[PDB]
Amino acid sequence: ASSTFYIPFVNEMGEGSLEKAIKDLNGSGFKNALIVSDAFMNKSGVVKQVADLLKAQGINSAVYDGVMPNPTVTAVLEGLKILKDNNSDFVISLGGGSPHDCAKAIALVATNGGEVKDYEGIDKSKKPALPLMSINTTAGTASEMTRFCIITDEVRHVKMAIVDRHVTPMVSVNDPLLMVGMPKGLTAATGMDALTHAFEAYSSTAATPITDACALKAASMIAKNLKTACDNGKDMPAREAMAYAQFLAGMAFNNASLGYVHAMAHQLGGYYNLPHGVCNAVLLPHVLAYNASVVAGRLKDVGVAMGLDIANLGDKEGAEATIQAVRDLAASIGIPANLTELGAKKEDVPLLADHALKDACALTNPRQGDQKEVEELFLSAF
Amino acid sequence: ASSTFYIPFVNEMGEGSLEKAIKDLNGSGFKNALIVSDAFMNKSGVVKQVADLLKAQGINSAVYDGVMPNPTVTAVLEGLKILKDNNSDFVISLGGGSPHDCAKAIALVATNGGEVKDYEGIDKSKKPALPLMSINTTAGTASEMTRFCIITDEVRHVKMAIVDRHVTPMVSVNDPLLMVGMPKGLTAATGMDALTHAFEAYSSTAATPITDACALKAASMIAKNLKTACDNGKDMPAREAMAYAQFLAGMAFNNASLGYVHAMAHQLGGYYNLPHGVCNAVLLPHVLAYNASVVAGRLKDVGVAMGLDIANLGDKEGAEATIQAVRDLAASIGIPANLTELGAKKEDVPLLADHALKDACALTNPRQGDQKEVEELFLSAF
Ligand SMILES: [Fe+2]
Ligand SMILES: [Fe+2]
Repeated sequence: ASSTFYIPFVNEMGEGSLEKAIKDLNGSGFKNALIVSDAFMNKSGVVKQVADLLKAQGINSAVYDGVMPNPTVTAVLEGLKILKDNNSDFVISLGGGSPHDCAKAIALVATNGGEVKDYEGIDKSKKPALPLMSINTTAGTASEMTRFCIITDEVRHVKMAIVDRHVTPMVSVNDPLLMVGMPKGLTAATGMDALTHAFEAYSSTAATPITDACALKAASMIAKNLKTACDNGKDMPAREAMAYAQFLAGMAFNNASLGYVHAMAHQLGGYYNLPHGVCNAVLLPHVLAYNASVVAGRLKDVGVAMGLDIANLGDKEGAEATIQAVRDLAASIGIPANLTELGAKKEDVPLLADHALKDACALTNPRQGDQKEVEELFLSAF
Repeated sequence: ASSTFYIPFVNEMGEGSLEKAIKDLNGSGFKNALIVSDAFMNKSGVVKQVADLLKAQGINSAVYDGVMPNPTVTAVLEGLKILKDNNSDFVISLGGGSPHDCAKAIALVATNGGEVKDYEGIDKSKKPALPLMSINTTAGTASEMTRFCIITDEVRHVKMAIVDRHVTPMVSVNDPLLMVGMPKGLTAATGMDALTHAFEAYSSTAATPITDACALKAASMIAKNLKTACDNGKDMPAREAMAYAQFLAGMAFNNASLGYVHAMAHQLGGYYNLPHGVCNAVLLPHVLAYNASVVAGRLKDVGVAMGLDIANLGDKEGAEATIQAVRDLAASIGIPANLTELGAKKEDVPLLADHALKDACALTNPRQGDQKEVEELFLSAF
């Protein structure tokens, strides 16, 4: 089957990539940047940092730090208000996945005029988004390079997936210098989110030789660095490795798509308002076991990439040994042991599974189940 | 580690990607396309095929089939005039490397300045190029996705290099259906060129975890499919694999750069007027032996990727086995035995070695040598 590989045409990486990306704006014509970010990014001073570097280049900026996890239409609308009142001609997301998603929606609407909901689906926008630069500060999401934009309707209580090549940032930035500050908990969660992207992309029915290569490289680098990055966030080599790893994982899932881990995790997070990262982290092992009955061999490929001594094992054993390795890694970095700790409730599963099967990510899972299998899958995670 | 990954926003691949790509143009606003290609692409009907698919989407087109192997400035001027008389609002390159570079220049000068020279260098253009779609028909160049643009101006007899993020095509197309027609010699030469890209990019001092991942995957796929595509150009799986492989090789060298193989090959190709791919092919094994003194370990990684049973060998021994594997491959697909057969004269070595060291690709070769060492390298290649 034919395929399509989406990605920003310019992707800056490594220590110093931030200064470089900002200096390249010289002669771009941009004068007013709308910086979309987290309250935590503005408090630590990262927002000022970017604002100042922009200044030195003669570029002004307005800040909207009202972005919280699970970006909503309200947040998008607020950012659009600031953009309007400042006539921002450029958008810069700063932070983790939430900021990137919110920025993409703001940028798309700014040029397409209408409502977020109108663009839910595949390539619904008629025109390119307002130019957008995405500066990533967590090592697991890759939203700074995907053509995905997921915004939550707070009123209806619904998550809308915008799959549009127009939301692909014009420039992505992955400077590990901005990731050093990630506390151990965040490092572990976003790291597992990235590992999840690798696993799901490699297991996807839309996998291609390119996504395969990226996903495996991501898994390998994660197995080699995540634990290190968690034990000591000052280890620059580890931070940089995780930055390339999460990007490679995005190169894979942005194009092969995901599976049941995210189909489900999107529900737990968007219902209990839990962190995207940790939800996938706790669900991963259980979904892999569920899929092992269909992609045992490929799961073994990932384990080998991860350095596991399973090359001489049959696929079943190799797969089970891989899953066990994921469980061990998760424990070693303190991921919560189950959905019970996450604060999930068995009474909500019937609805969680119901929405899970309707999530855009479910279509590519290797093993397709019914409203009753997904419910039982969920229950097995508590 | 302070790197930049360049690549088109959209890359269509696989059987039928050409039609999918043109179809996505419906409602794009483009009305007049400029199709840049060779004389043999226009005669064989491939141009018409594209022009008709464009008509179905309400897009008219004009054609410029004057592109000669090794793009020239006169060519860029010729295509530029055609664009003027038809008031073209976007460009489409059709063919191998030559058509792509010509189109890139045409599209860049069409919205920026008037002379090609004005853009020689890095990021010289101040404005984006006129929208460009590059449809690749050979399996080894990757010009449809690089930010490189090389144009030879007969006057000074100099090949100007335009390294600009703006010459990166807006959309790349790799449909193996348009590659089935590649005769044996061409698939072998372009195939070996892609292998060289993987080897040089993996050996490059500018390599990153991303380019490494793409390079190894490219070498792996080529090792498993090149011979088959040469023995049976009708085998779609083989052609499909080579399309993906040559793209991956591009994802790698466009970002990590190359080495002494191309530095040297570019001299033979110019100071003898020989095909790019074949010069690289014959040279490759020799340069690898030379670089082995510094990157033995990495050469072994490529050999393992290529499916060689050398995992239990030392790096020095693995590299030699990999180098021998390259020699065996080249021979099995009809690549000349040495420079003597290419029509090169030993008395030209001093001159060839001097310009090789002056080549831009020389800077990233893992082993740096002087005039003497290079002259010797060349001679040992006879
Ligand atoms: Fe995720
Ligand atoms: Fe080449």
